[PDB]
Amino acid sequence: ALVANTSNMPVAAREASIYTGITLSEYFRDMGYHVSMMADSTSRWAEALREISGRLAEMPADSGYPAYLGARLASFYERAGRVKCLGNPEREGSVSIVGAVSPPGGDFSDPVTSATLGIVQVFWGLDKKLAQRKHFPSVNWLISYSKYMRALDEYYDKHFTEFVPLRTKAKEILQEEEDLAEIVQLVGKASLAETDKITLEVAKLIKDDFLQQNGYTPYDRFCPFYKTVGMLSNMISFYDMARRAVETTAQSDNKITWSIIREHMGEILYKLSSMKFKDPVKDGEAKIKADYAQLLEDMQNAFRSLE
Amino acid sequence: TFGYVHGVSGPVVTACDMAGAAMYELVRVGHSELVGEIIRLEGDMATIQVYEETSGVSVGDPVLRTGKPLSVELGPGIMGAIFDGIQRPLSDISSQTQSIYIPRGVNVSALSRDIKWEFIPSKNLRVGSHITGGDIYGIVNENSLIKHKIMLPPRSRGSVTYIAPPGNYDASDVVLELEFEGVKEKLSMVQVWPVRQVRPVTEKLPANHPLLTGQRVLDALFPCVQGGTTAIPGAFGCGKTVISQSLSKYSNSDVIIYVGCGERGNEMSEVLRDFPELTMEVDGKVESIMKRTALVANTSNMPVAAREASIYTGITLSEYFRDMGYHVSMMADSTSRWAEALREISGRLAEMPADSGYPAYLGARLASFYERAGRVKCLGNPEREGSVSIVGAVSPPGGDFSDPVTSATLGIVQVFWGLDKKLAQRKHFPSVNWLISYSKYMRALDEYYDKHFTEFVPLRTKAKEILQEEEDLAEIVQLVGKASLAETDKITLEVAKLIKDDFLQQNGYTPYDRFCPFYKTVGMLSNMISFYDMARRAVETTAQSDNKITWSIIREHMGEILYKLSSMKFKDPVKDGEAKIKADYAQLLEDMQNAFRSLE
Amino acid sequence: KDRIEIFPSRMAQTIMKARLKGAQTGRNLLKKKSDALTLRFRQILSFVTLDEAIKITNRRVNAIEHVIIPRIERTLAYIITELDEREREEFYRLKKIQEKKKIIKEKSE
Amino acid sequence: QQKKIQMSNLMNQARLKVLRARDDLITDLLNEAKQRLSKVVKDTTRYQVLLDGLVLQGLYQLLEPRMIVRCRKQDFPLVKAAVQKAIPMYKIATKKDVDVQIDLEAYLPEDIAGGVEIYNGDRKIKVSNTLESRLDLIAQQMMPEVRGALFGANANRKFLD
Amino acid sequence: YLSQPRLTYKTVSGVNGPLVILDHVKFPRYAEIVHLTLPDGTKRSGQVLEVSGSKAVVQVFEGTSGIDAKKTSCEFTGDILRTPVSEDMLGRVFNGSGKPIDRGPVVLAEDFLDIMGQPINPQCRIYPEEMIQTGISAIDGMNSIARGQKIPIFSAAGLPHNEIAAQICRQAGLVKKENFAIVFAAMGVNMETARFFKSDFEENGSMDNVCLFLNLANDPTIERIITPRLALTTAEFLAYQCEKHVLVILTDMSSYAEALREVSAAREEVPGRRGFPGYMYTDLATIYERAGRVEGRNGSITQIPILTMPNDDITHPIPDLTGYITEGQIYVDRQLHNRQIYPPINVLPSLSRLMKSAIGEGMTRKDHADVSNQLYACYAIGKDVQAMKAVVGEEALTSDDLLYLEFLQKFEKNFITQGPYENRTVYETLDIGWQLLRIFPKEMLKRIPQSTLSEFYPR
Amino acid sequence: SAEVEQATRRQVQGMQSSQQRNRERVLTQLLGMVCDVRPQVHPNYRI
Repeated sequence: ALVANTSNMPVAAREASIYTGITLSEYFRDMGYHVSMMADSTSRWAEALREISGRLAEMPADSGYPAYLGARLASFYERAGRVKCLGNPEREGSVSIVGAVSPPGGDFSDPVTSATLGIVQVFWGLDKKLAQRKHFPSVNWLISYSKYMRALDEYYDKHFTEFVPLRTKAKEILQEEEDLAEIVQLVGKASLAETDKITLEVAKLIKDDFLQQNGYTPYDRFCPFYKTVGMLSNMISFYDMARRAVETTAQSDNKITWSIIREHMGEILYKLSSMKFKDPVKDGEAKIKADYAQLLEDMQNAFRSLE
Repeated sequence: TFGYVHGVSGPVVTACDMAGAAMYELVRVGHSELVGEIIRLEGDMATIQVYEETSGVSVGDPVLRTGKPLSVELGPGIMGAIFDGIQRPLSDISSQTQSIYIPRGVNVSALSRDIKWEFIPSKNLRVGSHITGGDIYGIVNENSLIKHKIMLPPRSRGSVTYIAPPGNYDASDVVLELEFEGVKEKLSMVQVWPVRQVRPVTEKLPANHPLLTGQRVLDALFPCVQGGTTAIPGAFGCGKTVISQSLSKYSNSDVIIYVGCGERGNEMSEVLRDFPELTMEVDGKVESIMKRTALVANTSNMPVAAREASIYTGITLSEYFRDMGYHVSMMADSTSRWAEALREISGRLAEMPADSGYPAYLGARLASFYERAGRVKCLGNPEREGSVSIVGAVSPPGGDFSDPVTSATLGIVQVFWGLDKKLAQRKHFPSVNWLISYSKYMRALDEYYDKHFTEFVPLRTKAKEILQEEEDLAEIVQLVGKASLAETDKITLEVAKLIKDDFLQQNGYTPYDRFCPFYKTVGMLSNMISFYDMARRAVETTAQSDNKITWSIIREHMGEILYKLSSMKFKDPVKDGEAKIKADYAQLLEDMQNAFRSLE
Repeated sequence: KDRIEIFPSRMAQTIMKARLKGAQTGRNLLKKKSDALTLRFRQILSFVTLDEAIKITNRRVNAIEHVIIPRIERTLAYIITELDEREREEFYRLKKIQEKKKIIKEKSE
Repeated sequence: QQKKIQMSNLMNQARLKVLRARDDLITDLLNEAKQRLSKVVKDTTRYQVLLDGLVLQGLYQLLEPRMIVRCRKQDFPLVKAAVQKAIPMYKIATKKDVDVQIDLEAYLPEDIAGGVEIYNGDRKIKVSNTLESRLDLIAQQMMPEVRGALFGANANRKFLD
Repeated sequence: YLSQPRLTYKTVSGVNGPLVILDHVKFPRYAEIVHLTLPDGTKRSGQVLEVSGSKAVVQVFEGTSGIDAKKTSCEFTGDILRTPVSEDMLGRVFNGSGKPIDRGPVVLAEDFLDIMGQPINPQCRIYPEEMIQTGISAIDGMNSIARGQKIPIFSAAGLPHNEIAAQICRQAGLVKKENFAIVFAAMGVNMETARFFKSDFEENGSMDNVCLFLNLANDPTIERIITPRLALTTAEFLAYQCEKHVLVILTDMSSYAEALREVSAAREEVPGRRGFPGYMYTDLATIYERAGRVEGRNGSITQIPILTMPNDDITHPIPDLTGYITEGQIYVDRQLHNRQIYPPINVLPSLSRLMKSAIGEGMTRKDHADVSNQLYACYAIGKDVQAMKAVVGEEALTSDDLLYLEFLQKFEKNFITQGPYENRTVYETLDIGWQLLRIFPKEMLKRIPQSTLSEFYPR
Repeated sequence: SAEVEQATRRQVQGMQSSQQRNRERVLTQLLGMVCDVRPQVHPNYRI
């Protein structure tokens, strides 16, 4: 059940739209349902507050916004969470809120961006340069954060046990790539360690064949979590085995390098890059998991025969 | 003399029935007697800026009008005391209350009235004689160091009708009575002077007498003069303690005033803890520095009026002793802290901001601050003279020099003792940058130096030339390694090092190097420069062909001379008298010239 | 020329600070490349290729130091000044608004 | 691991349990004081003295040209005397002629131990000058001394400044 | 005590946003606390911000919705906001207004203090001496906190500044070569984090020595302003009157600063630099400087303000005005966080100006100062060598460079990386330092005197 | 867990015993303070 309010509607309704939406959200929250509330824009709400603050001739703060902008946003954002409902039935519901801050730029001095960041636990910032490169979804992966890590660790360890350590390693690889990227732009890969060459290539494998997806295709309109972790599990396993091979044979006779690995098991990189296409629902869950297990067995045999 | 509070809008209190009040007068608002000032006036109502918290002030509270504007109370007991920025004795507040807090609305007289001071009249004045402003009619014996001279307050004169006999008087008694045109004025030992008013002098004189600090660097190369104004950067790693202690302990000034403006609590504690523990030899006895010092303490959480007023309270205390014929040296711990306090007040008054957010008049206030320093001819018939020097520090946010406060200060002060942190990291003290530092009194002091020392001026000129060339050669050395380098340049590089090591560097934690008398400073430099010239001549006059002198030959040949030159700093003035040290330096000069002579 | 000619804004201020940090890192990394080449060059003293590599690297380092960064710093200082000028005119208008409100209130009494 | 958490919860709740018990002692003491004050208002001469004081203090705090005194119906004879006395004393102290009336149509709930409420002429300003309100006001303001008297001084408190 | 019956007014001149304008109020005070009763029986609190004659202007703590100009009554207390303080309140959890939210009783007061207090007389301020170890090696062996200094933690938004703050509360204490308490105040905290602090403190047994104040993001913005004053008001009682050492942690001062701007707007004050009040400087000093040692008493207060840097710019007035009046900084970085290092504290840009006095024989261990200086140089060099390696390669490095790379990798993995539940005392932190320093031969440890090396280096 | 409840009961009993020792004295003083009205005119009254 959506609430429709366009930019040509009166400023008072533009302000009240958010309050109407969250009121309906809490109403169903108290039924024991899990409610997910999506906002189109909170900058338009803040704009309504600036317009009314001016009309009322009250003293403004930064960039014309009311000094209490933060209080209004906190009031909205704090009306959410998993709760134990009132009433005899002991039911428990939840409201999730997904806000939306329209970016005048990447400068978080923006009064609305700044006030939102001080409240929200998860921030999915969208990078301008990735959007310009048509890399979708466009997520910075360096300025974003989620403060629910420790809260979900219990869930992940109970059901999967593998996700938490894959998550840690994936973040290490992406950050290491950014620092290596700064040097490559300067020296042109003239001098790289073999481990650094692997990090750059696996990080690209991740950027192109894991973090990139076309959400209008049957295969990537929705990727179920078991598959998301499945994909990462294989890519990280590859990373560790590729890193072990070059460092284990380093300072010896039969030194293994990336050029040897890429030529030796090129079909493995093709298979890894093909995981996005397994097409869930059209294909079965049991088969997709089995297929990913096969990739793991093929990789292990590829490195065993290389060494 | 009372009005009533009409309303409170925060730190601003509106009074009614207060028609008889002047702008920038003083009021004590409410039953706690909160300190504030009147800024805007309209009709019989006044707008009061209250320095302290206004919580609890009611409509209808009394307001006591005090006729004097913000003023400093001047009289016996000023020495050895620590004051708030608006002249509140902190050593009495903490001792009369047994508290650790400054009470809200605390009202402790600046000078205690329970001390019976030893007062001796001048014995030259008689009843019926004529006295004018600035005249001295008696002296109070405070301590062994500073005599506290009682002057007739400025802007007062007349015929003397009573002179107190010698005896023990407190600050509430009557010492002198005078009548002018039938109007009798009864004066005690304490005078009050508005802090924003400049105390008059007979004439403002040029500053010609050096400020004889104990450091070889910040003296030989970058002189300060009594009555002059300088600036010192204040950064954590700059080692500013060396100047503060050296200036307060061994200076040839009579009275030291240390002014805090609004620093970190722990920084104010460090100053308050260090100062009482400093001593100096005077008449052969070791005396506490606090017997000839006064200190104003202001932390960052003090009322903004005090933090802004602190700088003017300090200089008013300085001028008070200036008028006694003393040489006063005042240090403002951070003029950036003051500028911050000033900007806060401008903000509270909703004034239009100017450069980097500071008030439009920032420069005018700083200019009028430093203009109050200088050597003067005092008021009063005694025809005495004195001076005030300012060695205020600057600490702009970020360490940049673009901040209007540091930029304006540098355009006002005539000496800049630029300090550095890199030197401190290298353990080289005092931490003087050398290339940035300058002094614009070098011409003013040329008369003194010519009259008393003669050779000092060409020596300091050559010394700066050697140091600058050492910097200029840095690029050549980096690209060469002293291989494809002239022997004359090797002399410059290695001698410049000698200067940096065994002259400009000074170790204040050693008993022999605590204070370097000027005659020793010029002695040390004379021999080093004389060596420089001899080495340059030894190479240049023999550099034609066949048989030439090189630095390798000089260094190996007369290594004992280079050692003796380095050893010169160890001549302890406490044990080796002026004649002995000069005699030893003369012997090095002769031995040095003969060492080169043996090469020709 | 003298400035990058980016219109004064908080966004431009942020970009210039990031651009300056990048330029400073490049200066230091190329300086280290030059120092490494200089040590090897002096140790040998495939020789002329080092003399050209040093001159080419030092020329790029010198340009960053003498052309590109000064220009970024001038741009950043320009932006900072212009931003304070915009802040002032906002203060002025707000002050007059507060005074006009006070005047209106007095008339109503 | 879980044993440590259990120990933390037991000790933290045990601390709250004893603190709540101490708060019950204060609550019971205040309730007993109210019963003891109820015994006082059952008097006549002593209660009239309380009313004389309460009316005067109310009038002096309100300082309005017209006032209405509201009381419990059964206390009207005593309040009438209190107002008749309060008026000439008020006028001398304040030099202001105030018309003080007693409300004969509305009365305070009979369950209030005693005391009065004072209203201005338009009944827009009221003084909470009943006995129960005064007791609660004083009991809280003096509470730091109640704590020490009943449970002992704080052995770790060395400076009272 | 006053013993004066309270006046309740039903005369209301008007209501304007958070403000209620009253009329005919007798001798009103500024900062007076009043209580409102709405027609629905709902009670609200507020504070008088302006008193212009009989026209008292009160800001309501809660929302002003539902308030009319005909029936709403305003009860005046006749006094200002004074906080009931006691020793017993340590181990309790309060909201911004000072009310318990832990199902315990209201505080049974030993005294009442004005929460604004007074400045500490500088003549009786004692320079900081001994150390208070935090349990976090990155800030015990590198930039320790002296017993009396005020050193802030600057972080960007999204970094784990709250997890470190909680860890400090669980682990912090005296060196122990019973008289230590922590007062923790969170301003503008969201519900999920507020739960984190409350539950994490209770579960790990630390609560016995913690006084916790939670001001939630959706709580009144004025209450957020007194919250840090109530925390310090308690700290001053505990520290100076009860002869004990109090660590005060003020979390999210940036959220305080935003609440302060809101109050300024309520007064119709013209905003200053970047929208903040012209008096923001003295307001922060008013809070921060209520700390340190005092002559003649054995108690002390330290502070660790924690501040989010808007747009990660240290130039912003909030971290700039804070740092300008504090003694050094801890500085939490982002690169270390993205590399999955916890704690993500960068030792090169951090500084503790009082460390020189905090550490040394008789306070921690003889070798403390020497180990810190050598580790700092080794890390700075390792970073410098790492930058070189990225350009010249591994084969172009000499043995000394490789030792610095080994130190760099093991320094971050062993010394800085800790985990949230491992408590490393000052002596264990130094021992870990030596384990890293013994990577190098004695001759490369140029900043450690030979006497120190001979005593500690071997074994 | 028994040791925690055992100590709690002892602490409550102690508080109950302590407050009894002077319960009547504290109550007596409180009744005296409330009974003594001490009327006063506001200190800022000026007529």
